[PDB]
Amino acid sequence: ICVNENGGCEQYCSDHTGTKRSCRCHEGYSLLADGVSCTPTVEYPCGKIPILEKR
Amino acid sequence: IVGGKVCPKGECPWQVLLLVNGAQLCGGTLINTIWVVSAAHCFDKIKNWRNLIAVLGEHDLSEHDGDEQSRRVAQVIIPSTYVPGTTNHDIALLRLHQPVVLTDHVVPLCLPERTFSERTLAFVRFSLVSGWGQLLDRGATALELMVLNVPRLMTQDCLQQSRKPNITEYMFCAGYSDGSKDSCKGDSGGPHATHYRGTWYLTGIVSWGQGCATVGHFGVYTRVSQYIEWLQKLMRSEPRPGVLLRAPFP
Ligand SMILES: CN1Cc2cc(ccc2S(=O)(=O)C2CC2)NC(=O)CCc2cccc(c2)[C@@H](Nc2ccc3c(N)nccc3c2)C1=O
Ligand SMILES: [Ca+2]
Repeated sequence: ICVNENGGCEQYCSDHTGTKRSCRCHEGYSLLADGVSCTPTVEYPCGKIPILEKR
Repeated sequence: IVGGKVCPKGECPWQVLLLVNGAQLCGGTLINTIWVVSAAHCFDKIKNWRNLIAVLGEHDLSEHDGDEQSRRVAQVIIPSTYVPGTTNHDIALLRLHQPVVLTDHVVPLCLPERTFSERTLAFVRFSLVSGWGQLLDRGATALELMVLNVPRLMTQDCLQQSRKPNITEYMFCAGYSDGSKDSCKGDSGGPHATHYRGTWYLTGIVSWGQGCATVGHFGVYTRVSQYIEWLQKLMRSEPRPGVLLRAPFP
């Protein structure tokens, strides 16, 4: 599932025994209840540009 | 950087400037508060290991605006497979003596997982390359941080599209063969950053090429995805005496 369109994950994807898939997030992010989206948990998460985010 | 534009101050917040005895050496990429990824070849000529400085939050080299943060480089970790003066395995992992403070102007770039980088990031066509390198082949280096959008090529395609070393599985080509746009030697070690679903990731390192923006030649970048496990294991390790460390690769 992870091979195709990142398994629908915003960030990381892990395949499980069968049709199961778990999305995961880099440190400084948490996975939303949709099971795919990553939301920052810290003030300066990696790979985000504050002057653009605050705009 | 040839044929790019000034990176608006704070829009490249993971960019690192490496200095040796106060002189411009190379670029780098901040990946968390204490670790910087650069190119192994940046350190081939270093004798003064204690005069190596990393600057974060840099933009304009002519003025100090208060957003700059300087740190001594405590350790430079290079793969055992890298041979000085050659192109393969061109990566270095730098431990800062004290962490940088994250601010609107100092933010790490995400180091991705290998699977995500190989099966998704490797297929994002364009990525940004940046640095204070040459603005022209045989020309002056930039006073303001420059950025350039470059397309990635499959190695078979790079080899076919190039005029007149090998492009290994530890490298990838990106850029243009028409001599208009490229990263240069002074950008060495700098990031090749890829955007995916609202977040930027580290996919390449400014590594090598011919002249700068030479017709018939693309820029060659270290393929960071091959080093994820190697980097993660070193980031979990205790510091060792002496600045330079050669670490087994794989
Ligand atoms: C020529 N230098 C300086 C250098 C080089 C090597 C070692 C030390 C130095 S140092 O000055 O101490 C360094 C800066 C602190 N090692 C070797 O010669 C082998 C790898 C290599 C082959 C060709 C060209 C490069 C590197 C240049 N780098 C680049 C990087 C990207 C390029 C691009 N994208 N297009 C064209 C030419 C691009 C050129 C280089 O660093
Ligand atoms: Ca400055």
